[PDB]
Amino acid sequence: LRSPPLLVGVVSDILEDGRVVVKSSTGPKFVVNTSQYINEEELKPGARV
Amino acid sequence: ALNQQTLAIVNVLPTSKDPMVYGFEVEEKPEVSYEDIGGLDVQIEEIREAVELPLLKPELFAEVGIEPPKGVLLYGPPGTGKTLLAKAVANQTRATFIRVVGSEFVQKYIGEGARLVREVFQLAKEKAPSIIFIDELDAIAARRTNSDTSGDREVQRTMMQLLAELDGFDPRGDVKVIGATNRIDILDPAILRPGRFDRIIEVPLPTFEGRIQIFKIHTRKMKLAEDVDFKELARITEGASGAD
Amino acid sequence: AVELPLLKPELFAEVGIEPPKGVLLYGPPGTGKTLLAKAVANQTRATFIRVVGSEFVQKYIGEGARLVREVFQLAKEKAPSIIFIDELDAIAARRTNSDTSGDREVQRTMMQLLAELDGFDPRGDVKVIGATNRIDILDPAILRPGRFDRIIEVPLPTFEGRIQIFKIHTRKMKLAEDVDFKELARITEGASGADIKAICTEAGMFAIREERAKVTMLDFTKAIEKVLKKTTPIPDLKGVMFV
Amino acid sequence: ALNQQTLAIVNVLPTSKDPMVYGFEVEEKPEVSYEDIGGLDVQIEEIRE
Ligand SMILES: Nc1ncnc2c1ncn2[C@@H]1O[C@H](COP(=O)(O)OP(=O)(O)OP(=O)(O)O)[C@@H](O)[C@H]1O
Ligand SMILES: Nc1ncnc2c1ncn2[C@@H]1O[C@H](COP(=O)(O)OP(=O)(O)O)[C@@H](O)[C@H]1O
Ligand SMILES: [Mg+2]
Ligand SMILES: [Mg+2]
Repeated sequence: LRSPPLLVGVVSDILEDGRVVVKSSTGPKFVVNTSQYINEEELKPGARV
Repeated sequence: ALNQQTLAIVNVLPTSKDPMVYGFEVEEKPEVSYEDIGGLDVQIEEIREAVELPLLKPELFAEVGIEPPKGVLLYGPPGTGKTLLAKAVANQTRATFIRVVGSEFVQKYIGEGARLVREVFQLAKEKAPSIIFIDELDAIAARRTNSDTSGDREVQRTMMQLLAELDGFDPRGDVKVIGATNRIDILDPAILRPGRFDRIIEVPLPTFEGRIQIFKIHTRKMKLAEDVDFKELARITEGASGAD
Repeated sequence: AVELPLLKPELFAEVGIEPPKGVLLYGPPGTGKTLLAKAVANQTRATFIRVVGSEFVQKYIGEGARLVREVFQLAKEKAPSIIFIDELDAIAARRTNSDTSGDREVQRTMMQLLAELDGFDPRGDVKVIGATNRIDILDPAILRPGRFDRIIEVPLPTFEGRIQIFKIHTRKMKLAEDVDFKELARITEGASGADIKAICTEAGMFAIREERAKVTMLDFTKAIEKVLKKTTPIPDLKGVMFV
Repeated sequence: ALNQQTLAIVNVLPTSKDPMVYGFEVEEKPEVSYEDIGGLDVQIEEIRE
């Protein structure tokens, strides 16, 4: 009943400086942290993450 | 319903109770059986075969290896009591009854007409078996030869949506339409054909006996004649309909 | 047109055969275009995407077009995929006009479709099965091959063709040993598969009445007479003056 | 990009508009390529100029 909330959003762009902007389904644009689960190499702007 | 602060599924389902089509289901249950309307006596038996009898005993159909009928398509003179014949079966079977005026569909908002009829059909499957009465097919039956540039495609879209729901890809849902027209010349070759409307029925003008039947029902709501002779009455009303 | 691309790809390789990118079906209704689409769906088991051409175009501007893109981008992930488009009658306007809501906005959702099936953005492996009643209210882009490379005409089933339809429905029913399907298909000349279903159900209504499981020859001919009579009339007239 | 915890500009951003499938999609790759100038050949000559 307690399954944690993980927000879903779609990538606005991929930054050259090794970061990514991603838009939450809340609304507010965020710059996220990369990770080794899903890289910026499986992703493109519009990718649902 | 989601338990907030983790916002995960905790409770199925409060969905959805949508009055837009939910509210056009049952008509407070019909008080009309086929013993409160006559005159179209011969037609009535045909209709009981196509709709009521599967429900009464399915096994008679399973037994002959046949698909049961998809209901009846009525044409005839306006006002003969096609509505009241739909009502008579619905009541008797003790199944779900969805009465839609079918001309109130077709919005001037594009494909909204189609959307709406998609919901009424879906609604039928969820509460299957359900008998649907689709009245008036003179404002939802399209014309393939142009006559209104904005009109033809719009009525067509709505029309082919409901056909799609009827047996296009999707199950019947044990509908059992039950749908009244008065013109068979305004229908498209797509809907005209059976397997969507298995037994195409001619509803004619009431016979000599039929005037008499209808008459006895209505004079029992009145104070009735004191110099009874119904042979006289029948003669005059020849050339008219059940509503008259 | 879809079996060989999945099951025989070495053929494609060896000979050098460009792949097919769709099949267009047209022909009078009730004949079993929908039955063929299901059968393919069941029996090649790969991603069977069923959509409907009246479902495109909703009450907001350009919603119908939005919806087409969603479908193509999902089809591209799911390839091999067959998109089965049911109904092409209301979605296409052979004629063009401007500033009409049934004849300009039905054209802005047509233009997104022409245009993802094949086009600049591929495909996937679709193999898009379109089916319609009439091509005479169907835009020519679809009509032309290139994409929808096999232009499959469908007629009303043949003399022999109709005898087989009868026999499928009878395979599920029963029969008597006086029954002759050929005589019945004759009468029912120029009739689609759907009509035949109604004959066999209606004949079944006579058998029921008389309390029998099997359908006999008499019951069928009785059903051809019954169904037809109630659809168009016979009485009228002799002179007077025409005698 | 503002510091999330309390606000202040911490990153200029090289500045974007939301490219998605717009300018991001560069495709001109095979089958259709420049090895396949099928035509209608004169038409392509006009475009080249
Ligand atoms: N060849 C056939 N043999 C047996 N029954 C058939 C045949 N064709 C159609 N039917 C029956 O009629 C039903 C309805 O027709 P169906 O939806 O298959 O038609 P369609 O040719 O795709 O038509 P449309 O032009 O209306 O799009 C079928 O699901 C089936 O039960
Ligand atoms: N056979 C009939 N018996 C009783 N009332 C009738 C009959 N036919 C029609 N009417 C009456 O006439 C009116 C209009 O006919 P209605 O049944 O609504 O039909 P339809 O849907 O065929 O136009 C109603 O008030 C209805 O009660
Ligand atoms: Mg009425
Ligand atoms: Mg079809």
